[PDB]
Amino acid sequence: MINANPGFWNGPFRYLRWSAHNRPHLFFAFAIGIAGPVAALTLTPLRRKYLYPDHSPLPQSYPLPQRAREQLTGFDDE
Amino acid sequence: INIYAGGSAAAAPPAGFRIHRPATWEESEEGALSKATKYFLLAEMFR
Repeated sequence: MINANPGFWNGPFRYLRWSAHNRPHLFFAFAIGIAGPVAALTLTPLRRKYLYPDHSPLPQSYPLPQRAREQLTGFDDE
Repeated sequence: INIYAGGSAAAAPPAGFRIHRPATWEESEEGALSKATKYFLLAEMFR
């Protein structure tokens, strides 16, 4: 018919133009969904190197020291 | 001038009666992103 499918394997770019013209509701959904994982893979190390690094983690619990006990004084009874 | 067989010079079709052709997605003088924006932001609706 007037604007049928030319096939992804018979010209990718021509298929992408056809889809943006006749089926935007899928094309821009694919573009949205591909723009996240791909940018996360590619842009993240740039942001870590040049803009700012990754934050130091939060405590999450009492930070029990990795040592042995020390004998103290002060504040005793009496 | 002309002799007609089961017809007339009135019933002869208008000169341009044959509509040109439906345009396809190619031969569209409006880029895909323009009509995409009008498709997703509902232009004529807001108007």
